[PDB]
Amino acid sequence: EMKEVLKRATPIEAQVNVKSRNLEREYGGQWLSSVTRHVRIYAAYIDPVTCAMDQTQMDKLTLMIDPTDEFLWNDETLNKVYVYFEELVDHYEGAPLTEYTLRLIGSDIEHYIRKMLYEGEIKYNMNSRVLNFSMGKPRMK
Amino acid sequence: IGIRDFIGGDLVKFDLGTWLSDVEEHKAIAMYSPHEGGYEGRYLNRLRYQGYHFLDVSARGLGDPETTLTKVHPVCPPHVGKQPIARWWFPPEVDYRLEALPSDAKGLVVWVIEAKVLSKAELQFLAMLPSLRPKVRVIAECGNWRKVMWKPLKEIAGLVPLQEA
Amino acid sequence: PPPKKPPKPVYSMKKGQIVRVEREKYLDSVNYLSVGHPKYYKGLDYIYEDRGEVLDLRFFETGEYALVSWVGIPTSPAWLPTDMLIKSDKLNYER
Amino acid sequence: MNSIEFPLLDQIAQNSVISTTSNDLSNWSRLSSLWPLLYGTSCCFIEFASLIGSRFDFDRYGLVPRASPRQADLILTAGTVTMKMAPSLLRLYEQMPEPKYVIAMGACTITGGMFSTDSYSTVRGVDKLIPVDVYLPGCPPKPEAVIDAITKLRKKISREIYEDRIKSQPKNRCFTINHKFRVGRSIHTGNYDQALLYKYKS
Amino acid sequence: MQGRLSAWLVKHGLVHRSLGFDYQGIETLQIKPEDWHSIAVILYVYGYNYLRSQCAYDVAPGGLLASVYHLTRIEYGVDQPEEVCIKVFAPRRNPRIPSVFWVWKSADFQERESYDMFGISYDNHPRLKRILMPESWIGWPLRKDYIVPNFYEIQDAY
Amino acid sequence: MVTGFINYGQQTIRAARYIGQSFMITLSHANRLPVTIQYPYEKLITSERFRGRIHFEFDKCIACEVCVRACPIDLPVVDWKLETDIRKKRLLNYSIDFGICIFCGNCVEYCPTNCLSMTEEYELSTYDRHELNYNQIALGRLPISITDDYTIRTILNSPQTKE
Amino acid sequence: SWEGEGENSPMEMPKGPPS
Amino acid sequence: TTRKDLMIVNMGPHHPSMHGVLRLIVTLDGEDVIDCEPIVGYLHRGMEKIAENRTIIQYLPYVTRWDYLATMFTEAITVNGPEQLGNIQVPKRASYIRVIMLELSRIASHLLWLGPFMADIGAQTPFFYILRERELIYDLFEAATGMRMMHNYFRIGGVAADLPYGWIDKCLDFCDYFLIGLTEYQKLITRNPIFLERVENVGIIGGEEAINWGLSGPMLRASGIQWDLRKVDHYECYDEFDWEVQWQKEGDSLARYLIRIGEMAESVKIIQQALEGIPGGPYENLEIRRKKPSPAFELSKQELYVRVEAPKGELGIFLIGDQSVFPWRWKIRPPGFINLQILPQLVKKMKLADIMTILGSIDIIMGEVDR
Ligand code: SF4
Ligand code: SF4
Ligand code: SF4
Repeated sequence: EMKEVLKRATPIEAQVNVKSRNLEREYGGQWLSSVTRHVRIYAAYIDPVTCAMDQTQMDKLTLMIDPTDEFLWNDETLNKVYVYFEELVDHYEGAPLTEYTLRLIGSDIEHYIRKMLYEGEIKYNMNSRVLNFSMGKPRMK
Repeated sequence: IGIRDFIGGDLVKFDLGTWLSDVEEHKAIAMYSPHEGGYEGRYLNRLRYQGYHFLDVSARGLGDPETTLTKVHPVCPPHVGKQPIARWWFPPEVDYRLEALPSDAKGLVVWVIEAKVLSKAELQFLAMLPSLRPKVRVIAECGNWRKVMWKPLKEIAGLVPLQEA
Repeated sequence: PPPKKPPKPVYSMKKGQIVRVEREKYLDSVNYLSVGHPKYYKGLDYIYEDRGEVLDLRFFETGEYALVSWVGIPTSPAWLPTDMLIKSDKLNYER
Repeated sequence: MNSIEFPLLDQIAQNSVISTTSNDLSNWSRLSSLWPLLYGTSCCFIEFASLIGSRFDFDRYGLVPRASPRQADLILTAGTVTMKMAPSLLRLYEQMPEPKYVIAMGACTITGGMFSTDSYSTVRGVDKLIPVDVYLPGCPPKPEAVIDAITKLRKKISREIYEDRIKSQPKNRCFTINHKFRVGRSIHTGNYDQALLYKYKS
Repeated sequence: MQGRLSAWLVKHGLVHRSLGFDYQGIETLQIKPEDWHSIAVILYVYGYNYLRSQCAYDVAPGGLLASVYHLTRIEYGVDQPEEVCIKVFAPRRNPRIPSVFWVWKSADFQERESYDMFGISYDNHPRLKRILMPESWIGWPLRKDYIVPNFYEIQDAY
Repeated sequence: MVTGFINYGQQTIRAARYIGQSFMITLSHANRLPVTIQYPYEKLITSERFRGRIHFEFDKCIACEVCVRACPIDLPVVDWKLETDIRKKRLLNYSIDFGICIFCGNCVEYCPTNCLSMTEEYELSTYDRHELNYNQIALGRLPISITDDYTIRTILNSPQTKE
Repeated sequence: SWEGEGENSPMEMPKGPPS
Repeated sequence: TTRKDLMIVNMGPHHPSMHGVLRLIVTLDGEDVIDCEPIVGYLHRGMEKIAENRTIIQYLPYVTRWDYLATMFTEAITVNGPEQLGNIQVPKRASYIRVIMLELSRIASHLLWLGPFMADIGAQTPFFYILRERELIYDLFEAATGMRMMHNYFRIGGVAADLPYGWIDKCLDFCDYFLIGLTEYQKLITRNPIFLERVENVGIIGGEEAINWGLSGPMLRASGIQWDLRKVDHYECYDEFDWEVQWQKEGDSLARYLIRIGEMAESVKIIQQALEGIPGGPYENLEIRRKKPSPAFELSKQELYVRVEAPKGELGIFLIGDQSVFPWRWKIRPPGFINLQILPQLVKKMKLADIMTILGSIDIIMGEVDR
């Protein structure tokens, strides 16, 4: 019973009038990000309302799960993925901001997403643009 | 032959009412289209306008459509030598999509692409599928032609004598 | 002539044995320098998940080694020392 | 059980002349001018080049290759996508304007192909990175098979309605936290072979 | 049998060790890492114009890392050129081998590959960084005891 | 001083001549017939040893699994069980996934019973990846020859040279 | 095992102009 | 002028002039290249690691994926490493077939170099013009081997199968047509004023620098060096045919273009001479040809280095066996990977539009640069 998933991942305080900025000359040329069909981890501040990404804010990690919707997401499932992301970020304390660390974090996050899909937490999103089942076809147990 | 052949094969024709009447009367329809494709969407689009939801089935890898579509079927995922052989069981595709459709949908339309590779009996079953499942319409591309023409699939499969058009 | 007297110098395990790697012994081993990860990285968890399978065994000048490849992982197998591996009982893996 | 589910939606629209024929003509226009990205990575691109050439013509379907993503409708992924290239591939796909279509050509683009077993850097299929409309099997697929895959893509394109547009825009959900990682500048700064003769340091 | 280059080196008093010949009879010599930077210049002085290939390989897992150099001569009027293989062995714990980029420029990329795949650090190489693998990668993939850290996009296409 | 202008004249007429030569060489191709094969209205007849989709004979398979070992990726899946009455290997399932297949030809070459063959069936594109997992029924289907399709013009690459 | 050969060879430049 | 004036542009993996996925970090001072940094490895599939844990009959399909234009050269080096290790002889007919296929692949590789080179210069029609005849080469290969590319035709101790009936006359007719096509190419391109003024004085390389940098093939031969590994190592049957090593004295890109055209002509002469004097007898070695479990080729326990004259230079294999089916070490010496490292030296103090000409002068394909 009880509330469950009571961690309730707290995001950083939302900024206003954030404008899109490219990476500087010394920090540019690198990915400082891990992008993949279901997960985008950016060392940047991305706001969803105006679609503005400030990449000079390297002290923030913005996580976007399922941009091209292949799964149907409730708020509880989003909170579960977000608390797992927070725990993974706190677990990797002291690691560099290189692409390798963020790719590892995205890999564990997608393994968690596949585990949630196979456990029944989330289902494939019909009425999607494509129906290819990148995590596996519907199968019986 | 010419004259009529070289005259407009335009896609503004009023064949669409006849097409919908045929797809409602004859549940299973064999369709013939231009080789370069893209002139089928005018006819499938109105079916999707009536609430029908499409299930795209490739007939090349269909694999005995009776147990592939109307039964739970065993499939082995491809190991590359790193895993032991696993036998997975998949739900019946058309019935899974039927029971998972929203209640407001008119039904399911099975778009069988490249149905020329199927044998005679497979086409017989594909034509007789809507009899077993009432809310299923069958559309199968059985070839290519200069202009879009459709026939009952039972006539092509051999259940009905092929009346001259 | 044989290397010692039998055709093979006799090994600790048999080919196809399901093995599981020590965490601590692998971490202080020389071979971990090939990966170079810090201690808190979570890329090598499946190593300890009792998935490995021995394909071959050989006596190199640095000791006895087994070429292990983990079931379900489509990557190249690795040569690991026999002291840091345990022969296990079951596969303990489902796809 | 990895099940599937249909979300809740409203009734479509229904129209007599204007909207339906406008949608059909838009679909037909996007049929005949599927400009490829000219995205080439590996050996399969050679066969892609064989589809630009004279024996099999790209121009009959339209399909003029455009270098910039902003001018490209279709990305025809030819070649293995390594770990070093996959973020670049996803950017290039994202920078393409909607509506956009993806064809995974080659066995290395569908599931990794020969590198599905022992390669430590090959992405096993771009369906893990980009939504693929048509899968094209074959190591160097014959250019006629590429044209057949493009024909099937046209078959699916002509079936589109206006509702599919709201299936295409991203939902754009975000979540921002501090990371307390170590920030480091780029290793590849562009300094190369400049004042090299003074870099001996005996 | 003593090779031509080995006889020349023992005539000039240069320390080395002859490991034999390959299947084609090309001499194979072993050079200590501390003397390799001095011996490479003398090798060019002998007349080895062409650094045909630079390679690195694993002698044994958990063992020594060997760096291989193939050398030959490009000259007018020579019928059969003289080719030599030379191997320098470094420990796995901290492999350090001097760079021959200041003798033959052809090593410029190749030694970087030897750094990218096996982790052999070359001292006087001015631009020693990963060339084939991503620049932020941790680990040397071609070592016999390397283990891939379970990336999602490397796993099976489900 | 005049010789400089003269040399400028002769090194300008040469460029005009060579530009006209490029124009003539390119425009002489307008009098030549096109080489384009108009797919899909015209199809090129494949060679006698073209490596396409696999055809599998279920009755001739003995589940010896040498086709798996000869494969570069161990792709073919041979699910079999032992028939204890006769102690012979009974085949249950045979599956080749063509999303991973490279059509190298090792299986059809090293099969001892010769039940695996290469057909001319290219153009196996599908909308769904998992539809490329052909089982023993899909592999057993006879390929559709382009010579049997009479709505297209089958193109032969070279003269038959069988005289 | 063995030993590193040509450890100055104990003669090397025996008489004549040294190399 | 050190910073905030120097534009660092990433002419990277997605660029029409970048053959494949080569990346150049180019620093420009008003269309003048101060320097450039080559980033490669966007196609690194780890093929040296896949070379182990694979038998030769399993690794042979993987071989054609480096240098996918000249596939027969990679297949030849892969099948002649272990057959030299095991002392396997090759029959004369198989050797002649190998020579013919290698020369045809050299012709095709030089063609599909000329195409992208002139495209990068600015002419798009020569791409279609080379493809008109590379399709004929593909037709010959598919008639003989069974596929256009990735032939899987070369085998240890011979070839996969004998030439089909009616192949010699078809190849001779192809040679007769291709000589005319090459004359048309030289008429259209070679003296063009725009082509010359784009090519005549770019990328001057000294012979000493070419030797020191490890260059091979048309790169090294275009600096006054007559170094061909077909005549130095006496490969196959190249000592029996009359042919000339194409080399030029000047170092510019025009010398490389002329060298590749002359190499195509000499290759055509080699096919003509080989088909005129084709021998009989077997093609597969009957000694090695022998439901039962089938082992692969067990490599002997010794090191070996084998070289071949690829159209891009010298392609090498360093093979260390382990008395087992899987080789212990399989190092690939790629000609393009070593020819590419001279590019920052050449493009330094040059212009932005000259980078395309320099990179098209070098026969670089990214599938062979990384492995
Ligand atoms: S199918 Fe894959 S391995 Fe084969 S050429 Fe294409 S990209 Fe390379
Ligand atoms: S080699 Fe032939 S007979 Fe043996 S298992 Fe494979 S398909 Fe069956
Ligand atoms: S054709 Fe080659 S890759 Fe395909 S299943 Fe047969 S052996 Fe495997």
